[PDB]
Amino acid sequence: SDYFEEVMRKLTIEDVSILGWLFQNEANAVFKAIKKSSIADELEYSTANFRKTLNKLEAIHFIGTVTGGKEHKLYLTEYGQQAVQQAIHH
Amino acid sequence: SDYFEEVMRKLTIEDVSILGWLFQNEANAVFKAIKKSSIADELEYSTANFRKTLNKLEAIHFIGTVTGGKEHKLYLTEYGQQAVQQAIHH
Repeated sequence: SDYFEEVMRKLTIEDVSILGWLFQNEANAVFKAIKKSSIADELEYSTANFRKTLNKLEAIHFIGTVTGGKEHKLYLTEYGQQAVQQAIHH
Repeated sequence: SDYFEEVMRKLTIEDVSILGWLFQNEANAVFKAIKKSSIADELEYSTANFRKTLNKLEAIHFIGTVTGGKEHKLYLTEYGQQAVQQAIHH
């Protein structure tokens, strides 16, 4: 919480954009996960920029990745979800 | 703390190795910072492996980077330092 809000405070705009989107798309559990592409093609970003974001966001354990074949899908974790009800709303 | 220990629990061996080294080298403030190379050349790792580590460790705000010219130097943050007195010792 001290530490969590530290992480909160260091969020880039890329970071929030993604999070808020996943959220608005309700992607908050494995079965509710979404393919990266679907999000990419909604947000005009670069690649190494959009890939650096996902690398961070996952690293700080704010999102979950579902693998297998096809393309990768993404959900908000517990903590990821906090981040959004906090940043976006209050 | 709930969240912090979450991040704690997800630590790789790369992750701890670096941290513990910095710590054993007392690199816990900007002036006490250490060049990457000095650590690299003490730990037989890859590059994209050793680079992925530093990218994470910084992303989760457990280490600090000092820029400028020359090579980059690294210190443990507040949180980074907790991680070590916790993991390594108890």
